[PDB]
Amino acid sequence: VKYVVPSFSAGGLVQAMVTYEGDRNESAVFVAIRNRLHVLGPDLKSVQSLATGPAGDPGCQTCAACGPGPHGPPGDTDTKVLVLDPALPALVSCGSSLQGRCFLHDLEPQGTAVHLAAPACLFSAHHNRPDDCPDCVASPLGTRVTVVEQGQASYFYVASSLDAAVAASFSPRSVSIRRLKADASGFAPGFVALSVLPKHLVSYSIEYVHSFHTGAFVYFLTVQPASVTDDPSALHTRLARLSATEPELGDYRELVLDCRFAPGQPYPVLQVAHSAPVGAQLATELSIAEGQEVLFGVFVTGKGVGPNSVVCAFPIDLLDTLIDEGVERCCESPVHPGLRRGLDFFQSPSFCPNPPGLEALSPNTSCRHFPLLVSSSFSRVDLFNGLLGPVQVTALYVTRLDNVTVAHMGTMDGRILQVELVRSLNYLLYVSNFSLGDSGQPVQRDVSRLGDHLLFASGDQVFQVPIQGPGCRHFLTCGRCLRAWHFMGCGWCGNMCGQQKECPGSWQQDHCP
Ligand SMILES: *[C@@H]1O[C@H](CO)[C@@H](O[C@@H]2O[C@H](CO)[C@@H](O[C@@H]3O[C@H](CO)[C@@H](O)[C@H](O[C@@H]4O[C@H](CO)[C@@H](O)[C@H](O)[C@@H]4O)[C@@H]3O)[C@H](O)[C@H]2NC(C)=O)[C@H](O)[C@H]1NC(C)=O
Repeated sequence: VKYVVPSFSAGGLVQAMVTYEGDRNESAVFVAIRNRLHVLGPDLKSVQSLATGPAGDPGCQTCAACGPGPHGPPGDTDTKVLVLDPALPALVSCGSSLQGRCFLHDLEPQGTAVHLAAPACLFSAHHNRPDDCPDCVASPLGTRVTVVEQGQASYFYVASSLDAAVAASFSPRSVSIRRLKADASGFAPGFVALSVLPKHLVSYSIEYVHSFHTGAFVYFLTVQPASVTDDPSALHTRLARLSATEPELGDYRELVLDCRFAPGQPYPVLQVAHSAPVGAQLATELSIAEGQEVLFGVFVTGKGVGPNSVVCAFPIDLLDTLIDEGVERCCESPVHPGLRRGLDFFQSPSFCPNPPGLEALSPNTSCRHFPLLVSSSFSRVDLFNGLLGPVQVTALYVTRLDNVTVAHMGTMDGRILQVELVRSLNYLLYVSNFSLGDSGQPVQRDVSRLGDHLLFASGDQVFQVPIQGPGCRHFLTCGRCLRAWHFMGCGWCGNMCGQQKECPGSWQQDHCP
């Protein structure tokens, strides 16, 4: 386990981290702690900082941008969302405080780094009501945001966990699609939204693990109760799919995802997820085409035999097909009976093809025009055949590198494992292990890329790790050098391990003296 020194100490537990790489070779890391946002340059040294709380503090620089104070309740600001809007380009931050409002921070050139212009408060006074708040975006219970450009407008696809206390007034809703106004004063009213019905808010809640935009859709991954009339600890994982091309939630779709250890045993609870295009080797094994986008998920049982963690692969094109087939099953032809529409937490029960709460489909109305849950689940089996054993995976980032696909897995004890993503039987193919300093705190869920390094947080620090694993020069004998994976371009120079270019006449990968 190669020791990795921290690159940045945040002064507090890192709540959120996202990166930016611009067109002009400018880049940045945005790192959020309670009450503070940090901007780092490409060398991961700080260029700027901003006070994001506490609310009703004169020193709160985001709060101050909402105009003459104060704004309440007073309280600490925990950062729930950090997202880039590349169209501007601008960072958007949204906090636990101040009704979940967001702030807009224009990116300005600063050498190879970036600096943020003074914050715009995305909350207009005369525009938000306790019963209707287009600018109430984030929930202290947690929020995922994906930004999609449609023509010359930026839309914010927002999922926010709810309960009764958060929804009472100025509620953020469950799923929404909000247009950011060009004058930076807020989001456009009239946005569309689904949320957990007040009657269900009492006992039913939804966690949002991940969100991403690929092809014509925005996808959210969720953990929630298997059923609305069921123990709120019988949890499972769902994929929610929304149109990325129209700002509408009529055809919102969910699909239950089922990963199992099957040498089988279900691992119903999603811990962390990442999607990425796969290399040719894994593509062949999954029967898809090289470079196809695959959604990878780390699952746990959520509570004897079996690994602590499994990793399942769900190719995006197959998920979309399963969903399309689910729609036809609900809405086509003669529908088979007893097929539920579902999403009872968002809408009234009904059976396909009827609209929520109804027993007939009227001729002026379309079955597909209402949200539905796909009737059968998508089941996959652990790519790693239980080989992660007792390891508790807390973070995941997948990178394609020619034919090879690598998983970079963060652990509960502060390690990174890099493993080739293949269907494994008897052993895992480790590229490299890292330790992140030696607090051994958990690796935080959210992993960012910067150039050819990945950034991971644990505790109050950010670390960088090479995507390709350690340089060839770290292999000190010929056998070791030649044991290195293909993709690294390591070859023995005679007394030295290097790339071809360091010993053009002797570089070889073939055998040892
Ligand atoms: C990166 O990180 C991984 C830590 O999770 C680590 O993986 C573990 O490595 C250890 C040491 O090799 C593995 O322990 C072996 O497991 C199998 C069990 O069948 C055995 O081959 C093996 O042989 C022996 O076990 C004997 C007991 O019968 C023991 O006395 C000997 O000492 C001998 O080791 C070990 O039991 C462990 O299973 C691996 N775990 C997992 C979850 O994969 C990697 O080594 C490390 N990789 C790199 C490239 O750095």
